[PDB]
Amino acid sequence: EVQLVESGGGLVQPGGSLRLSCAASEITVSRNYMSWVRQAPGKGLEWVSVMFAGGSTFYADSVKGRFTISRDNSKNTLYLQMNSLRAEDTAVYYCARDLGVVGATDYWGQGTLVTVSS
Amino acid sequence: EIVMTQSPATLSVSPGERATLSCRASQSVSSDLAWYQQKPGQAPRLLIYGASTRATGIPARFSGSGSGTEFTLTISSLQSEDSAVYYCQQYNNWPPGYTFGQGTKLEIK
Amino acid sequence: ASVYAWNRKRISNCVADYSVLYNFAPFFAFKCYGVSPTKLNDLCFTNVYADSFVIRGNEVSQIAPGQTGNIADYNYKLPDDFTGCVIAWNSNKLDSKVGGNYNYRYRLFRKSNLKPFERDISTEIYQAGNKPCNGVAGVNCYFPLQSYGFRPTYGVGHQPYRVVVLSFELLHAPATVCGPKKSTNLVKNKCVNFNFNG
Repeated sequence: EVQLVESGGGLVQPGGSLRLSCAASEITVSRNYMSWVRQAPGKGLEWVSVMFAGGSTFYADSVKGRFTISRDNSKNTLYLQMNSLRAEDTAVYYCARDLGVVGATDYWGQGTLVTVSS
Repeated sequence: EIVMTQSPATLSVSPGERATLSCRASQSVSSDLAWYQQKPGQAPRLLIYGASTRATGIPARFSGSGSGTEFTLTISSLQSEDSAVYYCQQYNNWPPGYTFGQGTKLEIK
Repeated sequence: ASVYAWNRKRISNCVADYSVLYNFAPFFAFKCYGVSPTKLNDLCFTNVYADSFVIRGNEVSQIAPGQTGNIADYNYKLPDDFTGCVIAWNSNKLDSKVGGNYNYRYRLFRKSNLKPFERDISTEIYQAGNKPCNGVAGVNCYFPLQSYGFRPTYGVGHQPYRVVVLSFELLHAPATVCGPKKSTNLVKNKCVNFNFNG
């Protein structure tokens, strides 16, 4: 069924790096508006990143300059590299395909927890 | 950066009655909105977007309203499974950017 | 008209006054790169290209050399080394209706980034699977032309700004648009220095 499955979630020592990956099925990603969302335990949600269909990507300000989205078009999947995870970045990360005025984000991913040593 | 505040925080209503949920904006959000029901354990689900347009499939039992800085979601007859968290998402600035609310906890009996 | 398939005009063979340009009262923002306003008033060129259109107020920051966003990446994209200036007016009265002055449909679905000055007016259905919405419904039936819904309750950031961009070309220039200095009556019957057209 239409779905988004995620990977890369785990635990890493501060200052370290990590890479989140997002796989899809029965639907393409290369030609689909992609949006990565995340959630800290107990709080709301926040738009983290987006990659377009021409390549011009964008990131939120809170994570600007540190995270980089990429996607293996050949096998219909999305990726988000993270580094220097600090005390804030402990959160569950979601993958989303946002359309906007013609249907807001609908198909989402099971999520993936990303915590730090402390 | 429009800050959204939901209300009330919690709600426990007997089965079979109506439910009224308010979502309050801090600036002009006209009719750019959406409502997500994030049943505990997985990603949210869109119920009603824009001002009151019902997302596909979404039972007609839901109704959204409001404009400007104040919006409201209303449920006709709460069933036992309606207990979940709900969020009002605005998108008056689509070009990658979004701002969520504080969420509302709804329960039954 | 719209930012979707904007309107253009090629000025040539005239004396570019400029006395009103950037000097009329209700102008909101004017800024040029490469040329100073006064130098512009004394600069001279072969031809001019004016490209007027209407965009949403919160998107005016995207009209800039190589600037990236939505209107400047999929709708209308100006080069990176574009020398010249743009002007934008808050048409929060001239083009707006409580019913929605959305006659214009901006571009929200494009297959690939824009080349500088690439008119990409098209009527298609951006999609994911086999067919477009003519034979499919719900999934992959998207249409890039989205209305604006300009109405007065909208805040400034969402009021249709009318914008006009000037591009002076200088290749092989038998310049036909110039004339900042043309006056002073000639003194007669006295030994005088004269400067007649050079």
